[PDB]
Amino acid sequence: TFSKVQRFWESNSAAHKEICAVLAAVTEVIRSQGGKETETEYFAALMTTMEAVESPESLAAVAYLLNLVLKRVPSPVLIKKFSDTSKAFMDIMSAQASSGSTSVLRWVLSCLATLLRKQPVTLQVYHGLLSFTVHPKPKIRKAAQHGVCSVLKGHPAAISTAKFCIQEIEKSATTTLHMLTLLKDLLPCFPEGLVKSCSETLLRVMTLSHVLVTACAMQAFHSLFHARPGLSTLSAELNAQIITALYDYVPSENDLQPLLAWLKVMEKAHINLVRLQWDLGLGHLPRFFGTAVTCLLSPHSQVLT
Amino acid sequence: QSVQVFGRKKTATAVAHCKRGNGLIKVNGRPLEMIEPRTLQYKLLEPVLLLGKERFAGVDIRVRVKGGGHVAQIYAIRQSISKALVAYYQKYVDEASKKEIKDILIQYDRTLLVADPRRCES
RNA sequence: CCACCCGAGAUUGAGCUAACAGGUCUGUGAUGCCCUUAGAUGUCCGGGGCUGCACGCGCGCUACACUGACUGGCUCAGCGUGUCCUACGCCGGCAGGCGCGGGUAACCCGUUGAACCCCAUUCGUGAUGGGGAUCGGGGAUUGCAAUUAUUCCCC
Repeated sequence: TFSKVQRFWESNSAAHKEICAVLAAVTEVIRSQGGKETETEYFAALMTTMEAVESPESLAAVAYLLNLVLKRVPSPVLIKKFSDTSKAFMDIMSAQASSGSTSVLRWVLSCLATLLRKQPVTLQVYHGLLSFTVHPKPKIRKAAQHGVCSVLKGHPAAISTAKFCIQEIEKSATTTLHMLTLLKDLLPCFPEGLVKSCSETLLRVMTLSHVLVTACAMQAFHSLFHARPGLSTLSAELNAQIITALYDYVPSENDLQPLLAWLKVMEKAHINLVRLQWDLGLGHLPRFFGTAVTCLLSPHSQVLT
Repeated sequence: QSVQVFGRKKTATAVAHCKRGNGLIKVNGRPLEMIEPRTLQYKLLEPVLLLGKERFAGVDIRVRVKGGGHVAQIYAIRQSISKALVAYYQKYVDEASKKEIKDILIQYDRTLLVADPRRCES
């Protein structure tokens, strides 16, 4: 059972739309390797091609097939030979990072994400996945971000990525948007102390006035308050601190891009204060209502509405 | 414990962040005497020379400037510094000092608080 | 607008292709004339020209400099673009070549690292180092082709 690598190797739009191609049938019947789904004998047999060969459109094709087949839960076998997969995949990772190809790295990162979602060295694999968010390629970076999001939402590994993201905030100006996307997609699944540290560091980057990073990190505020986090993830006193700390900017009066989402994020935050402890939420409400009544004086009808 | 204001001229926008300090006035990591049009230097010391260093004793102010040219950036710098001091004295100091400083600045010049509405037209 | 009470009736029957200037456009005549080895521009091939220059009438660019020219350093934009826009390294005096990546694009060019302007050096009122035309040599790209200089670089 071979030549599916040669099937995906051809890239012509006449053959992608066929039912026999990798679009539909590989997702259904190719997973049943030998009549039973699934066997990684294909995976273990393609070691001789994925080692010491750097030929394009064959490494990428087998990476695509591995990414498509790996999702059909061979979970005890995955737990058994996770060490072999991790070692083979990290040497492939180092070789491709030294070489500089995109498609092979993108799909091996995707199937690495599937592997880590299905399952000490696991922490090493997690940092191996995590290190390529600041990678400049938009296809590598988006795949790595989506993979980290799928791994975390599908947690003992939140501490490492929270500390990491804080750290490349602290060293770093165009990767700031990418790690702010990481915060927007990963803030709810953090513990309370790390939520506090990320919030403090996010106000430290609120000290700057670049419109993109400020807008996307207050969108990360919107993401964290939108999910209605639990008590262990966000406490009432920390939420009170970050709602009394966010009063210090109020862009101007009529900026109309951060003002609407601003009233949205204090809306969601005060909802969370009321949901956690209703009397304290009602106690912190009057300053919000006073500032809202003040910002009905804006010349823009959208702010008013 | 800190305030954040902006000041615009034509296209140049200078954002000023003010806090409890030790008497240092900083723009883009450079001292205010270290801005390359030294011919137009006394325009950007106008809050300091008008108001003295005595009331700038415990103020830390940072200004970051985007866009514009050179002269428009300088006017944005002085406008942003002045609005930062006014908002700081609004939020953390009494109101009499606010109206006194505003009266001095308005009787000196009008552009240093309110911005020129005119910009480049199509 | 819907449904219902009461009520005989909460709607049962009669009358009203033609008109347009509202738009706009290529069908009918056995239609009148004039032409038809005098092809209503006959197809193709090769080479030229469209730039040629005494002169008038006019749009523009560069200038006649000291509020300036040269050299070095400094620091600031926006409207827009791109599968030709280019990032990086090497070979290069310089135009440019070579190996490599991103971008079918608020992502990569690009924090668009712009020019005037500012600060220092030399010049010192003369066809001057202002001004650059016109010429003489070389080199490199674009393109089947640059000779009647396509363009750019260097004396």
